[PDB]
Amino acid sequence: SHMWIGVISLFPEMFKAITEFGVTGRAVKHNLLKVECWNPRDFTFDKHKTVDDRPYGGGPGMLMMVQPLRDAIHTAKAAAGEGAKVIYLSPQGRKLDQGGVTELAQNQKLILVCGRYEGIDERLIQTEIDEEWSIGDYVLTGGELPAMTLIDAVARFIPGVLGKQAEEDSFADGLLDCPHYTRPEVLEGLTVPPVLMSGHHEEIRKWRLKQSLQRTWLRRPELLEGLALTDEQRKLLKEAQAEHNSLEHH
Amino acid sequence: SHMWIGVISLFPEMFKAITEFGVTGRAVKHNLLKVECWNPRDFTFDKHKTVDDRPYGGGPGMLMMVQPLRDAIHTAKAAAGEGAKVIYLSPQGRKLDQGGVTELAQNQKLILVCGRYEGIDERLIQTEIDEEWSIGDYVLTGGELPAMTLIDAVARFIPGVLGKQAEEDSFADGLLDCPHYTRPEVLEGLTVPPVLMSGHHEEIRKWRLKQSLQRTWLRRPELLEGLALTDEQRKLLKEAQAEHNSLEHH
Ligand SMILES: Nc1ncnc2c1ncn2[C@@H]1O[C@H](CSCC[C@H](N)C(=O)O)[C@@H](O)[C@H]1O
Ligand SMILES: Nc1ncnc2c1ncn2[C@@H]1O[C@H](CSCC[C@H](N)C(=O)O)[C@@H](O)[C@H]1O
Repeated sequence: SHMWIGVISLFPEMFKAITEFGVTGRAVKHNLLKVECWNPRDFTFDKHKTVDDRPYGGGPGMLMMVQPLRDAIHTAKAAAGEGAKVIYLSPQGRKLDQGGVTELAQNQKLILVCGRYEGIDERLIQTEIDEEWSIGDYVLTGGELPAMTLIDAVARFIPGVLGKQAEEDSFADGLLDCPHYTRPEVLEGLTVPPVLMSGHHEEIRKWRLKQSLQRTWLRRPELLEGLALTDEQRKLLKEAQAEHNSLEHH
Repeated sequence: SHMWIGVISLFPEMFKAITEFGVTGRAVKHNLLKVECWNPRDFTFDKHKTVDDRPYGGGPGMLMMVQPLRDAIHTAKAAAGEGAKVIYLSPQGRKLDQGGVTELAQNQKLILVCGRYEGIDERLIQTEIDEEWSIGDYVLTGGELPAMTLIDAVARFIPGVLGKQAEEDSFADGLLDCPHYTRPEVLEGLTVPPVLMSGHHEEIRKWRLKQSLQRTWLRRPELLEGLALTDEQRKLLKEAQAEHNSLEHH
């Protein structure tokens, strides 16, 4: 085992999406990744298990009820033992990116608090949360999907998780990935770049790095401006741009 | 019914995460949102239902097998009838944001192609995809979570989906949301801003807009620079900054 993740959520079963399918399901099944959930609903005392409450100053929407949510978080922290980083999923937190992913991957223990409705009391955040994280500048119905997004992302780093089907993928080296092809040789009248059929290992390597650089330049120029390229990368980028400026475009 | 979403995925059951829980589950259960899936595996012809293949030029990783994936996509398009926008979930696509969400919400029909492994043949993308979308600058194990992220986001716009527990949330007006409080009056020694207890509707309104502006200014200044504030917003932003510059900080 390498990573334990505690989760606070009103919809615990949603997490089977990552715990029972694909490489993440595999990682969980083989104890490389542990995911335990605590539902605030189970900590309610009223006959109707109320997990929401009215915000002071009213307004539209409801907030998660404090007591049930706080008790679930404390219970989760009790099981986590010491060293767990408590994270609140929020569109107002640090926007996630590969760098943030690798940073989060360093933790051995995590606790992810998933909100619902309008969110949670701001005092809870100040007193129970270590960091706030967002998966992007958009709003979802709850923290569950974002929490799973975070888990899936950091799971790719746990040793033994990925197989023969990672270090070449987008943002890995700060660059987008190159295009890839497979059978058939001709698809809808389109062929595979001859070099990928030539079997020239070194040439194929350069073609891929060149494409990785060109695509980053064309789609995410700001990324290039941020990276410090090696001599070879600066040479392949020059060639990729030169090749592009040599052809007609749409 | 208002939106039909066709999905191509090797793990169809993952989608129960959104189709059977919360407001999205509710929206599906009540036919406001329709989600149909097609698994490429069901289109395989070999004894072992192979859905992956070796990339030309080799390298690490596998690609989704073309024929099974292409047949699933065509079948999905056949059911979609005409007018469906075909989307490929990819970390190299247009980065998602609220604006993009509202744009995507205009479509009545969507088809979301979820990749696995290293991805899919670049020719398939050129011949079957209308647009590529990313949920953020990080890499996940598959397109399923990103696809669900997209669905959940656009579902918030379908009429009848959200209830009394949306227009006040972050990015709605381009600004982050304000803090919110609920019972108890005192939490861990922390009290609720008196104004939220005063019951002064107009004052509470300004407090919320001011906080929304201050938080955006402090956390996402670039967003402010992009927005065109109204007179009242420019006045409340001035006050929020002035109030902040009047206190000690950590
Ligand atoms: N972009 C995203 N990243 C992480 N969590 C998100 C998210 N979008 C929504 N959430 C989660 O889903 C919940 C319901 S959305 C309510 C959001 C809140 N009023 C705001 O504007 O800050 C939030 O409490 C949060 O836990
Ligand atoms: N940020 C994200 N947004 C949308 N889809 C993503 C994603 N991260 C991963 N994927 C999805 O999961 C799949 C496995 S990840 C393989 C990614 C590919 N080599 C690249 O670098 O472009 C991708 O095919 C895609 O469908």
